[PDB]
Amino acid sequence: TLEGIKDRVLYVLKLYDKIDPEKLSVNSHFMKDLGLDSLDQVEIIMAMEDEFGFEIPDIDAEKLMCPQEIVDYIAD
Amino acid sequence: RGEYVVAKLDDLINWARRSSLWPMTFGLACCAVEMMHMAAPRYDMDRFGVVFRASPRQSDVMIVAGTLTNKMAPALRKVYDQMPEPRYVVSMGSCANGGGYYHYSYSVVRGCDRIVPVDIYVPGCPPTAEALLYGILQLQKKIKREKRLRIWYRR
Amino acid sequence: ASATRFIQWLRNWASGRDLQAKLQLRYQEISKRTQPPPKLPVGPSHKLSNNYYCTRDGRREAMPPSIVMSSQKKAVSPAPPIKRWELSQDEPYL
Amino acid sequence: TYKYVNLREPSMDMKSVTDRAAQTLLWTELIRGLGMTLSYLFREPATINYPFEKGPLSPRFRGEHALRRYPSGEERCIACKLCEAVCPAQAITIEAEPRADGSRRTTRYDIDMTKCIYCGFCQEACPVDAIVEGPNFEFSTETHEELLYNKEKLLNNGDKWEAEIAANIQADYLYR
Amino acid sequence: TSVKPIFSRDMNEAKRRVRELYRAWYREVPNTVHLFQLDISVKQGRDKVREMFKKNAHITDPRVVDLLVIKGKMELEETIKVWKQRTHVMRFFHETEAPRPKDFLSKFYVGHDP
Amino acid sequence: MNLMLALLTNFTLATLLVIIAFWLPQLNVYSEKTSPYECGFDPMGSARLPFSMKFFLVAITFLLFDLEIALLLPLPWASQTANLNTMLTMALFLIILLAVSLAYEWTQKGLEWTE
Amino acid sequence: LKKTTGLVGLAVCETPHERLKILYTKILDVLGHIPKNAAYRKYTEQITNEKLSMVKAEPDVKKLEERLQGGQIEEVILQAENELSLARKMIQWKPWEPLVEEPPASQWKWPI
Amino acid sequence: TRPTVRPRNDVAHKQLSAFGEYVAEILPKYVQQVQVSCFNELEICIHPDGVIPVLTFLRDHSNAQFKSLADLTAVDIPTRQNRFEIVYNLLSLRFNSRIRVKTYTDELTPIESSVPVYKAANWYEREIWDMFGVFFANHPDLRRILTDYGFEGHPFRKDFPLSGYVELRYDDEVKRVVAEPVELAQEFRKFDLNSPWEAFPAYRQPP
Ligand SMILES: CCCCCCCCCCCCCCCCCC(=O)OC[C@H](COP(=O)(O)OCCN)OC(=O)CCCCCCCCCCCCCCCCC
Ligand code: SF4
Ligand code: SF4
Ligand code: SF4
Repeated sequence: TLEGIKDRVLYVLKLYDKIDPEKLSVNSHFMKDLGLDSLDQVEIIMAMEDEFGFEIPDIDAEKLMCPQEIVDYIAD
Repeated sequence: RGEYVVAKLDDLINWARRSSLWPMTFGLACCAVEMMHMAAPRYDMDRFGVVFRASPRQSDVMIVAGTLTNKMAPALRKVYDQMPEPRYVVSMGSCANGGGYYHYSYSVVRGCDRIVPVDIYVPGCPPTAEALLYGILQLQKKIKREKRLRIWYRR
Repeated sequence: ASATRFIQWLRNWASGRDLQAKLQLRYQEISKRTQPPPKLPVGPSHKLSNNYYCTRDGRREAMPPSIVMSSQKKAVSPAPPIKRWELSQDEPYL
Repeated sequence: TYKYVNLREPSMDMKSVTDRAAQTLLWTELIRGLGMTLSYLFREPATINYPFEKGPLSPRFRGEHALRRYPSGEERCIACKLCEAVCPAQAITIEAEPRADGSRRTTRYDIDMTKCIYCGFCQEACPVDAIVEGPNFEFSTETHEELLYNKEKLLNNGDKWEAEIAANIQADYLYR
Repeated sequence: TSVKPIFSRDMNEAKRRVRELYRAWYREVPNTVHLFQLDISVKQGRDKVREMFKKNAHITDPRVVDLLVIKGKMELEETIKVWKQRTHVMRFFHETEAPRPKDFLSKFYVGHDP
Repeated sequence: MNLMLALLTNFTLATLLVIIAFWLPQLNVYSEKTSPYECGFDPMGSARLPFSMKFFLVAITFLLFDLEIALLLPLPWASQTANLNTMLTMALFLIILLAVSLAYEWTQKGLEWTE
Repeated sequence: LKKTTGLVGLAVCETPHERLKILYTKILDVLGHIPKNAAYRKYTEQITNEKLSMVKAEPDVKKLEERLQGGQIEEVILQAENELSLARKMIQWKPWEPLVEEPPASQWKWPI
Repeated sequence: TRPTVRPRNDVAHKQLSAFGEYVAEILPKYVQQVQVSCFNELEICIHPDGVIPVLTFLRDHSNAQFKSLADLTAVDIPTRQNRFEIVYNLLSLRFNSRIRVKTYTDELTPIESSVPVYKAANWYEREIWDMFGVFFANHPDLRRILTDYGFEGHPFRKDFPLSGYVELRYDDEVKRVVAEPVELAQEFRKFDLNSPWEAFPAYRQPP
């Protein structure tokens, strides 16, 4: 359910306190938009692993820098 | 007279406690060998009512017989804390007393009184079995001087 | 040493040994605690002549290791093979 | 030469097989072990009646430290610091200066008895028999601080124990 | 400048190992707080984990990074198997240590240490 | 009534001694004292975790053999019967079958503990 | 035949002469793949042939152990297995090649 | 005939020299130096790449048979660019002989684990890693073995202070043992003992 997949992914972002829900969009870049660094990205990816329930090997995770890229990856 | 009664009752409980001292089966290094010699036939600590028991729940005295390292320090504190009260500690030998010949070591606690309170300090490296037996008898006389019920009475 | 005859027989019989001849408690067979003074001997270097230290100086005879090969025919072993041990004639089997 | 501790072939004749059958069923080797502890029950025990009786020691015994004097009462110690240098545990601390007269004497002489290993190197190193380990081994204390001996405590030990100490040195000095 | 590697041929392989260790520590903090019965919260444990990774963020030598990851993994195995005790886990928090000043004047008053 | 009085007295005295033991001594309770014992280091996992039984087969056999003694206990009374031919046969029949089952479990390695 | 070798875990060999001929022969074949001038090949062929000559000359197992001077015959067989394993590993290691690298200037200078 | 002087054994010296070059002839790819001491001990100095080939050869070769690893340890020499020297002491029961094999490494270069050759090496290599920080590759289980859990540093390094950086005590406020920066009521007294006169001319180094 691609629509819901976006719904759940953005649900996680809103909780990650360092991410201000005011400035977030499905196309924001974690580095140059929210101001997070690498280990924040690792924490964000680990949240999506919990919420969806499947492994994201480090090779795949280090490309997911936008919420949409996570949405697209989730589909696959 | 309450004063007379509590005075006598201290004698009773003090006599019972010093006459039935059960040390924890606890030894660390060299000095534990002299402790074994104090249990041996020549001195026979058991003839004083001093009986080794392994469980801290059933022990009254911790004889710290040997070097206390930093790695062993939490374990020694754990088994001391698990002793029911009243409980006493005898520090045996230079290592336990103040670090001894590993005093300047990076891995050695410089005296077991940094970790537990100590009632009697027995000097030597190692103290002879008789020197330890003298230390145990000195602890007995210390217990004989306790004034728990007299102090309770006057509170 | 003070045990009565009957107890001596009882404990000798029980252990199967003659215990009285090899008592584990010490009595008068041990040395006196006051002894005559010693007069200890002297070593071989106690001489008034022919005793120059340079001729008996062990430390100064130690040499740096001999370099066999530096990175600057019959096969051998480190030593001959060890001779096989022999059974004790004293008591080969315990 | 070597020997075998456990390399036996047991006999298979009827007598030997029955002797082992009786042993298994009648516990003969277990009864033999009871006899040996029974024989100890009737032996005189090795316990001594401490503190009324004491374990034997020799003149060489290494016990509590003491600082000695000459017969005139002058201190033997000359603050040479050889004992401090050799001490394996670094348990000795010394300071010295010229006394009010011209004498070379210590102003500090400490032994941390909780650092000391009672090895006796200090009395071996001393050239004037000033520092000795005495025969006393019954000086356990209730506090740690009581085992940090300063010069006053050690001089008192020598004055307290000299009568025994001098006799012990007299018995052993020809072995030194 | 040719040397024998430990695990990583270059810094990009090394950072992959660093990220993996961070995940293992991140997942472990909730269990460590539970097993050892710590009075800190999971956020505090994870903040401390993050702090320890950031003190080394300036390394550029893959062999040095490989060793820090190696040591970090032994550190983690000690915690998971409860070879550590509560005292060892709490040594990371320096609770009994008083705060040493960092400004000049405070150092000047207390003593001579720079 | 004698028996119930004896049982009541025995367990009452035991309960009284426990009550004295808990109310007479001076208590000093804190977390580290009452923590579980395991030789100085904190236990690894709970003590309620499963503990493998390697003699599980012997324990089940104990059930079947324990009922045999219930069947054999009446034998002293059974020896008073006039019909001694029948009882002796049946008494021996039961014991032999008990012996047979032991032999069967022994030979099949039921008495050896699992690894 | 002996009842035991006396060493725990070392079983008695029924046919020690046959086993020793097979193992030494295998060693020699493996050595044939090492370069001719490699010292390991030259020395190991030399000692392996010497033992093989003793195995053929002496049929008595007690007397053979006396010649080989290497313990029980079962210890000799085990050693031949060890050598055969070593020869196979030496082919892949190739330690007859020149020194891989000189040490730093004073790596082995003691005292400093 | 000199009561105080240790006698020489030139037979053993000769035998060890011959074997030392025998090993150098068979393992030229690795052996960097062979020496025999005046008290008759043979040392083989090898390139670290040759730890497994050299130890395997000494164990398995029919003229070696060093079946026992007596000791495995490290020495720290800070003045060397490869500060750590790894020392293997082996014993051959068959030939009643001992041999020492030595190699080198630094703080960042791994040494191959010799557990495949000697299972005795498992704990010896953990001790070297623990006390010196030398990493052994392909070790089945490399972790501290002697130092306290979570201990930081490698105490046997020459630049590690004798008393370390932290000490322990029990703190009543937190009800646990705590670690704190080390303070000594009496500082260890450094002694300068070396005499300024040369003792052994035989070991003098060129100026
Ligand atoms: C005419 C027709 C008549 C018909 C009847 C005739 C039959 C008579 C002969 C029958 C045999 C009599 C003995 C039977 C008793 C049981 C014997 C027994 O089972 O002992 C053997 C047992 C096994 O041990 P083990 O040798 O290791 O194993 C054997 C092979 N698996 O080993 C053991 O049990 C050892 C036990 C170890 C613990 C012993 C500790 C105490 C020892 C001292 C006890 C002394 C006994 C005192 C008894 C007090 C009496 C109230
Ligand atoms: S005090 Fe002496 S005898 Fe006792 S443990 Fe320490 S070194 Fe060993
Ligand atoms: S006995 Fe040994 S450790 Fe003690 S003060 Fe003398 S030299 Fe130092
Ligand atoms: S006690 Fe003896 S060795 Fe020590 S300083 Fe005095 S004279 Fe010198």
